[PDB]
Amino acid sequence: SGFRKMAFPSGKVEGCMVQVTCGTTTLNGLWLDDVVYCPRHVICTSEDMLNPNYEDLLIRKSNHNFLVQAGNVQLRVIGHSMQNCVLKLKVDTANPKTPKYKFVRIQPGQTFSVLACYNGSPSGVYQCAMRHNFTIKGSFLNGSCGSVGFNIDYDCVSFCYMHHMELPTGVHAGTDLEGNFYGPFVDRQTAQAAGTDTTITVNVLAWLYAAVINGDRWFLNRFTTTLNDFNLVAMKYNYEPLTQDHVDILGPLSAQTGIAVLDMCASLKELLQNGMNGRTILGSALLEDEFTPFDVVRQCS
Amino acid sequence: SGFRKMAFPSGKVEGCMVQVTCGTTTLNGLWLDDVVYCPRHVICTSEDMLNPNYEDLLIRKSNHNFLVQAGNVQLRVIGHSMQNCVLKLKVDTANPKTPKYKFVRIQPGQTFSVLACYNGSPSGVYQCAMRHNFTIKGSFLNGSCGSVGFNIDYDCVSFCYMHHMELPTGVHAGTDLEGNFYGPFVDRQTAQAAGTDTTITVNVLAWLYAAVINGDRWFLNRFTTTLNDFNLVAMKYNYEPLTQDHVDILGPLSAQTGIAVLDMCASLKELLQNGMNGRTILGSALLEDEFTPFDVVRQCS
Ligand SMILES: *C(=N)c1nn(-c2ccc(C(F)(F)F)cc2)c(=O)n(CCc2ccccn2)c1=O
Ligand SMILES: *C(=N)c1nn(-c2ccc(C(F)(F)F)cc2)c(=O)n(CCc2ccccn2)c1=O
Repeated sequence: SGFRKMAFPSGKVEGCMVQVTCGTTTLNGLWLDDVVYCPRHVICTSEDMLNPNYEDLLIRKSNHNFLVQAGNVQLRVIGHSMQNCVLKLKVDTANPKTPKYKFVRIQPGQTFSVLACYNGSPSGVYQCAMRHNFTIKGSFLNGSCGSVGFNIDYDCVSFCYMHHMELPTGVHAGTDLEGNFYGPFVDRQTAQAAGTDTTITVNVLAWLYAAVINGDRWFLNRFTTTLNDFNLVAMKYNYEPLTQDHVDILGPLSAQTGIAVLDMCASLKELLQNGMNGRTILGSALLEDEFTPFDVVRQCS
Repeated sequence: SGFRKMAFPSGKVEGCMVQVTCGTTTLNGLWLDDVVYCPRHVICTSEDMLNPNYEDLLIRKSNHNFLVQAGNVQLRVIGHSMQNCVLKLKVDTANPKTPKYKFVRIQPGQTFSVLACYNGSPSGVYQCAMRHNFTIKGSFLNGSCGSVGFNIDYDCVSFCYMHHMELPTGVHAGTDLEGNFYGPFVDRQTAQAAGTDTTITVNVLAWLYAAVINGDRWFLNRFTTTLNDFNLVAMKYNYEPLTQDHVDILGPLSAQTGIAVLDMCASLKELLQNGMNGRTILGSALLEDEFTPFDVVRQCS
């Protein structure tokens, strides 16, 4: 068959997406059991966004100030709390549709699905990847804050991402479900320096592996290369350096294709040095680093 | 914010995805109300796949031969029927989770979401587009037949696509929910000629429009061009010819950007003639034709 960027199915998460409004500000929350998780900066007014004192602002806000609507269902707040950058608004009504869920902090390179919501209603779903500058590139208009990113292995939903802010650079930053930001970012309207963005080399190999499986074998060179010397090429082109754990996770892909991992590193060396000269892999003229090895096997088998 | 290929949320469709097995063959069905829709060729054995006589095979098969499982729920068949290339297996249990749905036949160029299922369980969701050879490029492994494509405007699910077969060419063909194939294809294991695949010019303009909105304005040339003479460029490069209906549907995008439609056709003329010379729009070194004008506005506003 074929290879496309595929999101996990979204239903288990849609019935967790509520509407959260404090004062004049409206953003999405995540209602799991009897707690509704949402970004802190819901309690900010425009004036406080340079550097708000969140503690002080929360002191002022009231449980009745916190307004939770699950669609046309109307939830009522019985507690409030600040875990790092998130608020936990305890409620009376527990969710009948709470899935088996875990809170997980993802590592750079990992991919997840994003359910983009506005005003508590889901609008669309798309696959993102966490990057080595701990930023994500996604679609987030005004009001999309609170939208969550998640993986579904087996029956379990593993929430890893709550969106908070767009950066002046156009990329997006956010936190895990315990409220800590990925990367150095803070929930202030400050200029914040994202760092250099290094391509997930193990992902690009896995994509190329998914190409040989799906009928694209032009890049396959008769050559080979060494891990140390591939990485010299890698650092030149700002590619994350390959390790043996990387080689090992590609093992299952190595076997089915019967193309050794170092052989593919050599095909990737020429593609970096000689570019593409006008051909395409899997329908792209760019090297693609947002498919993990896991993403490929799940799609290609 | 940003621009990504976004699928519609999938929950309303997941709870319609059942398991359908006839004889030794297992594929997915779509259970709406008291009818479970699935591809005909479920009733084929390997020997009959050159050119099966479907009528005759259905005569032989029995209601009890038709086995429907909604996850661990067990549905029981009380009728059977052949509408073109689909079977309608009436059942006793109506779906408690049937959404407000319509059956629609899409026109070439239109985009929809695909819920990829195996054995009745959804695995992933991704955006496809119907193309002018009436084929789709997607991810469809063995057992994915019966997976459906759909749009969700408002609260209504508009099913347009049931997958049936992969072609020897690697692309995918299927039917509407009334069973008629898009394009000239038949449910036979024959070599079948897909035709020439023309790029949806109105989609590529809409994508470029979505780029100016999202901070990519390098392609914007100070030039202009004529509809007749742009189309001369279009036919050279095998691009679907632009009409005034096309220009009109881009009106809302023309206004917000303040870039006339013919100006963008001129930027597209140079990109076709001079290529990209190594730059990228929206993260791609290819011209993208699987965003309708509707897809762009829904994402960019
Ligand atoms: C997402 N829902 C959203 N988030 N912010 C926002 C608020 C505060 C911070 C802080 F700096 F404190 F971290 C970061 C990001 C928004 O400002 N907006 C814009 C709301 C809006 C309303 C009307 C017109 C324009 N914009 C958000 O949507
Ligand atoms: C999808 N579920 C699927 N469909 N076909 C298939 C069957 C019949 C036709 C016809 F020509 F009649 F139109 C087209 C397509 C499949 O053949 N398979 C393969 C099943 C399989 C099982 C074990 C090992 C390999 N393949 C499908 O999966």
